[PDB]
Amino acid sequence: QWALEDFEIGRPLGKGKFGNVYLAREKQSKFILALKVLFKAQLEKAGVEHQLRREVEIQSHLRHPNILRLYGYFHDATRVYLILEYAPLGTVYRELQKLSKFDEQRTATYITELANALSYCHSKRVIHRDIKPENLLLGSAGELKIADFGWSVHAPSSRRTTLAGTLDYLPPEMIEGRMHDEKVDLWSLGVLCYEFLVGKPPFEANTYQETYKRISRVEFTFPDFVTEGARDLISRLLKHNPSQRPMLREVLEHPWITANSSKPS
Ligand SMILES: Nc1ncnc2c1ncn2[C@@H]1O[C@H](COP(=O)(O)OP(=O)(O)O)[C@@H](O)[C@H]1O
Ligand SMILES: CCc1ccc(OCC(=O)N2CCCCC2)cc1
Ligand SMILES: [Mg+2]
Ligand SMILES: [Mg+2]
Repeated sequence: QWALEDFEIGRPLGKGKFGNVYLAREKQSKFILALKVLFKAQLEKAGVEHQLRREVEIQSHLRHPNILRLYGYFHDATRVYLILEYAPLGTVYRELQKLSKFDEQRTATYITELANALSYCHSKRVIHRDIKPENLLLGSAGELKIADFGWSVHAPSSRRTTLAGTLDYLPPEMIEGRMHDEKVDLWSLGVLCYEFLVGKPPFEANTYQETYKRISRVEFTFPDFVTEGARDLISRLLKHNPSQRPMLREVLEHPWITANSSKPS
């Protein structure tokens, strides 16, 4: 069906481990979209074909305003191309680098949008497992969209692939290679809420080996400016024992989220 010849390619939108992502326009319709380019030698080398397949199958069948659409894919003997919805206001990561920290109202609205999207995923027993600022994109009204389903799965699960880069968003069960379920996305939602308010994630350290210790002990503290209601929410989410983390309905109905968020359930 689609091939490269059908698109005019434009400026680079970003880079990941594998993905080189470009703005593009479809020639006959003039439809503007994002083309995510993957090199086949590099997918074969890392042995992550099953991850690409999961990304395509899970993301193309989900439909939610706070989840990024995938429309299709094609392939050309050196490259695989994923046809994505274009997010014009860029990443939450870039926005945090611009502002240093978010205020309480911005933070609670993003958390509501995230918990809405995750509640929808979990209702299909899809776990994302890689929630972090560079995988959250922003639509034309500034609304948050989860993207990058390459690590996503059905629960319950173990981890059969090597963690590559940062431990900062992963919970204890996951870094210790244990078994895990839906509740890992709850833990990453705690880490995000802290990083939005403070400017850095709560277990950040200078080495892999020390980050690993801080996470497995849940060693975090709060700066004076973080309010009592923020603290309460974050402290309920960052629990070592996954079963004690709240359900997402409890997150969306937490008093501090209802006082501060400018969007609903
Ligand atoms: N649909 C898109 N619209 C705008 N920018 C995007 C989009 N998808 C990816 N990007 C940019 O490209 C980066 C890498 O995309 P990603 O899908 O997260 O690749 P990887 O799987 O390699 O992490 C993102 O962090 C963001 O900067
Ligand atoms: C090749 C470029 C391309 C573009 C679009 C597409 O589907 C578009 C589509 O379903 N909607 C439906 C929701 C609103 C508009 C987008 C498939 C391929
Ligand atoms: Mg990514
Ligand atoms: Mg990926």
